[PDB]
Amino acid sequence: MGIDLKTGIKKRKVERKEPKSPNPYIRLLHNAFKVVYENTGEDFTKVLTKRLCLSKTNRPVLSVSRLAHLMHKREDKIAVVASTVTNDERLVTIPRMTICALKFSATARSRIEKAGGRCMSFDELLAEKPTGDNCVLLQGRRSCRAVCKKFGSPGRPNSHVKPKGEHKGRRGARGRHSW
Amino acid sequence: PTVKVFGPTGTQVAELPRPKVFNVPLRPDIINFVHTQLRKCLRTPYAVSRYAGVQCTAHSWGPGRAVARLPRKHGGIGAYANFARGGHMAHPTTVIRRWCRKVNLNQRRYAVASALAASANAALVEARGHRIADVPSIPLVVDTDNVTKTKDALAIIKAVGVLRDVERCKDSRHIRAGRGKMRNRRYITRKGPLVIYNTEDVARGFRNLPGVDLCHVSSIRLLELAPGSHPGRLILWTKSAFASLDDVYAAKQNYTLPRSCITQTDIERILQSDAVQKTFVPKRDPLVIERKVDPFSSKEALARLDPSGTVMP
Amino acid sequence: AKLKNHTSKNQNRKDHRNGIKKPKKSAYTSHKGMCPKYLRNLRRSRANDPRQSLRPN
Amino acid sequence: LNALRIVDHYVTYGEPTVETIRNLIYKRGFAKVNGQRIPIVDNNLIDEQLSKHNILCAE
Amino acid sequence: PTRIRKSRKRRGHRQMGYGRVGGHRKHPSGRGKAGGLQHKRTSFDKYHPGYFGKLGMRNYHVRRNIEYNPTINIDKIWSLIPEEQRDGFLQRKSTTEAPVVDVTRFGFFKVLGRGSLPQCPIIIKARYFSSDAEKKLREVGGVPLLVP
Amino acid sequence: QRDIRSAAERATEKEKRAALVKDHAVKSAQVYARYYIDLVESEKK
RNA sequence: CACGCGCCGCGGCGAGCCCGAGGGAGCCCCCGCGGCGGAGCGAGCGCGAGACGCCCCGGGCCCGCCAUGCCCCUGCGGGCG
Ligand SMILES: [K+]
Ligand SMILES: [Mg+2]
Ligand SMILES: [Mg+2]
Ligand SMILES: [Mg+2]
Ligand SMILES: [Mg+2]
Ligand SMILES: [Mg+2]
Ligand SMILES: [Mg+2]
Ligand code: NA
Repeated sequence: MGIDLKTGIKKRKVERKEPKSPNPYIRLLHNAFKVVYENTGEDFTKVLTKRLCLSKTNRPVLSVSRLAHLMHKREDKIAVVASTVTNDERLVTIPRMTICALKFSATARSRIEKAGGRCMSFDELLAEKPTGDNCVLLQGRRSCRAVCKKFGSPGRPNSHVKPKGEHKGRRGARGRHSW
Repeated sequence: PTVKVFGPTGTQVAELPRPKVFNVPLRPDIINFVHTQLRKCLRTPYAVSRYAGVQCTAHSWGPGRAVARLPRKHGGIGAYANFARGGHMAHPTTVIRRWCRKVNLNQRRYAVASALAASANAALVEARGHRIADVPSIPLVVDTDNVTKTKDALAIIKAVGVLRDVERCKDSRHIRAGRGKMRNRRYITRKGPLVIYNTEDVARGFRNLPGVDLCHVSSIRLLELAPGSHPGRLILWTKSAFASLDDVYAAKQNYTLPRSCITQTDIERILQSDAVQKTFVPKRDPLVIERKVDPFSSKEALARLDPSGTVMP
Repeated sequence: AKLKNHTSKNQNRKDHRNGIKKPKKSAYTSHKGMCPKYLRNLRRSRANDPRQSLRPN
Repeated sequence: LNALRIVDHYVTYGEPTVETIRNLIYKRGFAKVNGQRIPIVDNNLIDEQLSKHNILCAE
Repeated sequence: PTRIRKSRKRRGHRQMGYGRVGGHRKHPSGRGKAGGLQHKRTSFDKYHPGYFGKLGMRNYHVRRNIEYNPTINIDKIWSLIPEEQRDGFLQRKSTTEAPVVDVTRFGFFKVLGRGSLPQCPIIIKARYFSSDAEKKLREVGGVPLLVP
Repeated sequence: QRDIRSAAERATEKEKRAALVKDHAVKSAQVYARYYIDLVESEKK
């Protein structure tokens, strides 16, 4: 009692600590990597566990073409993704690479199996390289959602976003002096 | 991965390989979700009458007569309001409520496959209510040919060592508690084994055994694989049903069975291996914490702080 | 029936509740109102510098 | 000093003696370690936390 | 399901989360979108520019299948060829047995020029092309054609 | 903080550190008693 | 409670996705179009995107609308800026 605790102190913050998903595979993986980090203190494992706790809206997908373009100076390393890897038909040919992901499309899996690559699961990554030796951690673009592009106030002079519905008039939509 | 086949008297006679549907991952959450949706799709609608409570003539008296302002009938009886005797509901129930639910085809297929895979686990079959101490193998496959007399069906049931589960149900019939016993749901019995056949006549023999249910192999029902939403149910397969199930899934056009994954037991094996152990590094010893005591109380406590013993007190 | 016209009694306390927010660190380097001839020259000098030009090849 | 003068009517202050300082530390001394309040009962704690500044005991 | 809803956790509290001074009344601001230029002017100006007024010419009956015009970019062209034929054609950069693609048979009218092409000759038939689409095609050895 | 050394090494080093601390404590106590007395006497002089 | 709109969490699949109506005599099984997404801008005739990047912010370039300079074929059309 009788103490001042609101003068140089801010309110607490809330962060995720558990995956939140019913899928038992993700719970198992999160717990295993948390144990590994507890017993080694490595940064790769810490970031991996944090990523495994993220929500689906914060885990964008990654294409094979983007993966190829990102492995230009490091073809011998292992690409690690905490999301699904999809196919890119726009790319006629793909090189040989090693990728570890949560999921693969059937087409992406088959394309990687051809060309001599290897598709890896997080279970095998834990079995072989628990601390991520010779591994690169990658993610997609978090601002690519269509919902993200409509945040803000369309009618203000300094915003650069569009209104949400369909608008047919002219008042305030044809320059700074349309009002 | 082989499966033993038994004859009508309980002796092995043949052998079959394990169909790939039995390698699907076990997902209780998906089975629960699909069970809930499908079971809500079977209800019949109900609602009150649209004319209930509004067939009388009632109007409010105003203020100035020393009575509350609700509507009244000619003699002065209150009417219409939901807090008046005889009035209408505040929000009467209607039949335009959404009674059904939608489930994608892929998730329905996933749920049925996962329940089938659970049915071949033995541990799950025991965790669910089933007396399978005397059962030879799981899956249980029997070559029964055609059975049209209940006596022969009972003979087979005793031969394959599954009679205790039929007697479990035969002795459990009783009258249900509460309302419902007057709504055509008077009696309740426990759940027994499930028979899956194909191009064979076993229905007439098996129909009248309490607790037993029948299914054709080309149209398996999920509400029967997971009664009460609990997945592990004991199944008796005929030989033809097993052989055909081998490829009933190949007739689902452009469908791929979901990929197998690791389980809990397979994880600590990985975590206890040397390859993962080589990376472990011990953490320093923790801080030492003791209760605060007055050093001047005793000379030992004082010596803990000033070894020289030069402090007068 | 008259009510109050104006008060600023509680306003300074509300302002300080979450601190006084500073501007963004990109508002200091905007080109919002700079002289166009200066901006055009800066663009061309960068593009012709081999060590800092983003033109391909 | 100027800040102390501004808060004057909430505090009282002065110059302490060696005996006062020793009594305060011996009888009411606690350490801030990682945000916890740890009692001081022996010289090992002081040495472990303040050795880098040539401070090795209560004296 | 009603067991898990927020309203069931307000039993015993008298006003159910609507306040004492204000309360829950019927339509304290009006019905629908009324007031857009009057007491809701700030809301409409902040979030809905171009809501009031007219703009452009009017067509009394739009012909929906005349305005239909699907397009394909030059970087999606090779995905129309199946994989086996794909590797076969890519291996031999033949000039006499070049693949011929008719995008109208796949449901497209015009060809646009986003992306790039594999270095191999090809013949593409469409009803229209963009300026750059033709330029990129001819730099890889292909030729564009117009199909009925 | 992660330590690489074994338990016995930690125990022995801990004992050595404790002995060093005890000796330093005795020396410093004597020195500072002398210092306080001298301060008072010098001010009087 | 029904329908519509916004945002958040979870499941399945993923450049695709989808128990529409309906048909197979199987409430739960099999087959089953639109649509939405995939390219924008422009009153409109219409024209139409690659150059960089773990992620985020910002610069730099590219497309459409408006205005201009130079060159040229099939020309109030094309190209380059
Ligand atoms: K009545
Ligand atoms: Mg009634
Ligand atoms: Mg009762
Ligand atoms: Mg007022
Ligand atoms: Mg009350
Ligand atoms: Mg109000
Ligand atoms: Mg009220
Ligand atoms: Na960017």
